[PDB]
Amino acid sequence: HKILHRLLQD
Amino acid sequence: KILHRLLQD
Amino acid sequence: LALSLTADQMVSALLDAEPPILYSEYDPTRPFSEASMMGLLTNLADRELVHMINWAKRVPGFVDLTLHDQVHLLECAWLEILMIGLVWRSMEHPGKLLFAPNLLLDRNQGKCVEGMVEIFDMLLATSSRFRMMNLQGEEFVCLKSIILLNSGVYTFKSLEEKDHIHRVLDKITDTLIHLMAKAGLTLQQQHQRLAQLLLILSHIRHMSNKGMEHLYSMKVVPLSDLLLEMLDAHRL
Amino acid sequence: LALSLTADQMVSALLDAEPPILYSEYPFSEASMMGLLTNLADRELVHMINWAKRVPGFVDLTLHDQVHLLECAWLEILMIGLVWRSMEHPGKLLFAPNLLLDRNQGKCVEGMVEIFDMLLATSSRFRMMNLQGEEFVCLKSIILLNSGVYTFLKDHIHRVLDKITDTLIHLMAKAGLTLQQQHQRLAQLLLILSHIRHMSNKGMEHLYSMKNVVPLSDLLLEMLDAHRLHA
Ligand SMILES: O=S(=O)(Oc1cccc(F)c1)[C@@H]1C[C@@H]2O[C@H]1C(c1ccc(O)cc1)=C2c1ccc(O)cc1
Ligand SMILES: O=S(=O)(Oc1cccc(F)c1)[C@@H]1C[C@@H]2O[C@H]1C(c1ccc(O)cc1)=C2c1ccc(O)cc1
Repeated sequence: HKILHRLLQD
Repeated sequence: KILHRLLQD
Repeated sequence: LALSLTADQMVSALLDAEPPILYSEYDPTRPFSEASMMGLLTNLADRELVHMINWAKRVPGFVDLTLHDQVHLLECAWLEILMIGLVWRSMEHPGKLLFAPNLLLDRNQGKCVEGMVEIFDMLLATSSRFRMMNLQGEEFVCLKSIILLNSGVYTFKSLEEKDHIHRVLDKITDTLIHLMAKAGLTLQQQHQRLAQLLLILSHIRHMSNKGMEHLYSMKVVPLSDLLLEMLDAHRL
Repeated sequence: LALSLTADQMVSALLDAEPPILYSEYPFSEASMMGLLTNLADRELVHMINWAKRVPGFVDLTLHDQVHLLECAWLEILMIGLVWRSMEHPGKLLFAPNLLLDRNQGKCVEGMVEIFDMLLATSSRFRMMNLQGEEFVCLKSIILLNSGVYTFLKDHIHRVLDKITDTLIHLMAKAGLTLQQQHQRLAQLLLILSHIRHMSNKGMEHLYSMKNVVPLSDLLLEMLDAHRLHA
C-alpha cells in the first residue's frame, strides 16, 4: 500500500 | 480592465 | 470612517449592503449537459459579480483603498465570496446546493461536469458545518467582508494600506465577538467559535483554489469578458 | 487523553514534539535548486510523520484518517516551518542553517519566485506580530488537524481544535494581553492560515506539474499524487 501507511505505524 | 471600470463608476 | 463605527453600526452597515439572491435561467426541460450546466453557473456568476463589485464598495474601509488595491482584492477573493454565499443560502437544504431559488442541485448532478463533484462535496461539507454551528446572518456578513479584505492583503512603498486593512479587520473581529457576547456565549465559547469560523475560511480558500484551477483549464462556453478577466488574474 | 491535558501540558507536549532543523546537502541552477529543496523536503517528511504522531489527539485517529490529514497538510506544514525559522532573517528564507536564500534565487525555478515572495511576506508578518514559539507550535498543529477535516467524505478533531484555541488564548493571557487584544491576535494568526493554505495550493499546483526535472522519492510522489489526483 502507501509508504505513508508504513512510517506512521513505525 | 472591466473590474477597474465598474469600481470606478 | 470604518474605524469610528460601533459593532452595531458595522453589522447594520454590512446587512444593508447585502446583494440580492439572483435567479438562474434553468429550464426544467433540457435537461442537462456539461455545457448547459456550466452555461447556467457561468451566467449566474457573471451577474453576481456585478452585484459583488458594488457590494464591496459598501464594505467599510474598502473605498479608502486605492483603486489598484480594490481591483487586487476582488480579483483574489471573487470565487471565495461566491462560494461562501452559495454555502450560506444552502444552509437549510441538507445535501443540496442552492445556486439560485430555481436551481437546487445535489452531488449527483455535480457529476455532470468533470472534476466538479469533488468541489460540490467540499461545499456541501462547509454548508453542513455552518448549519451545525447555526451560523447567524450577522456573522455571515462579517466573514464575507473578512474574505474580501484578507485574501489578497499578502500579495498586493505605501505600506499603510496594508495597515489600514488590518485595523478594519481587527474591528470586524471586535464585531464578531460582540455578536457572540450578545448571544450569551461565555468568554471561552466566544474565542472558540471565533476560531471555528476563521478556520472555515482556510477551507473556503482551498475550495476556491481548486475550483479556480479547474476553471482556468477550461476557459467550454462563452466566459463573459468580466469572468475571463477575473480568472486571468489567477491563471496560470 | 488529549482533552484532559492542561494548557501548559499541551504547550510542553507540542514543544517536546518539535522536529529538528535539518541541514541541506553541502551557482544554483533550476536542477540544483530543485535537487536541494526536494532532498530536504523528503528528509523533513519522515520527521513530520513522527511529529504528527506526537500531536495530542492525532494518535486517537484511525490510520486512514491520519494518512488523509498528512496528505492534505504536508506542504502547509513545511511552509509554516520555513517561515518560522526565517523570522530572524528579514528578506531571506532559511531553508536550512546552511541554506539561506533570497527572492533573487527563487528565479532559478519558473514560478517559484512568486511563492518565495508570499513566503517572505508571511515571515515579515510573523516578525511584525512578534510570533512566539509557543504560538507557532499551536498554529502548526492546527494546520495538521484542520486542513483535511472536511475532505473526510469529526467531533474528536473539533474538540481537539477547541483545546488548541484555549491553549493559544492561555498563552496570550500570560503575555499580558487584554481580552480585546487576545481575540484580535487570535483572529490575526488564524487568518494567516488562509494565506498558508493559498501558498500550499499554488505551490502544489506547480509541484505536481514538474514531476520530469529531478528524481522524486516514492514518498514525495505519493504525497504529491494525493493532490494531483484531484487536479
Ligand atoms: O469550483 S467549481 O465547482 O468550478 C469548477 C470546478 C471543477 C470543474 C468545473 F467545471 C468547475 C464552482 C463552484 C460552483 O460551481 C462552480 C461555480 C462556477 C462555475 C462556473 C463559473 O464560471 C463560475 C462559477 C460555482 C458557483 C457559481 C456561483 C455561485 O454563486 C457560487 C458558486
Ligand atoms: O511552493 S514551492 O515554492 O514549490 C515550487 C516548486 C517549483 C516551482 C514553483 F513555483 C513552486 C515550495 C516551497 C519551498 O519551495 C518549494 C519547496 C519544495 C520544493 C520541492 C518539493 O518537492 C517540495 C518542496 C519548498 C520547501 C521545502 C522544504 C521546506 O521545509 C519548506 C519549503
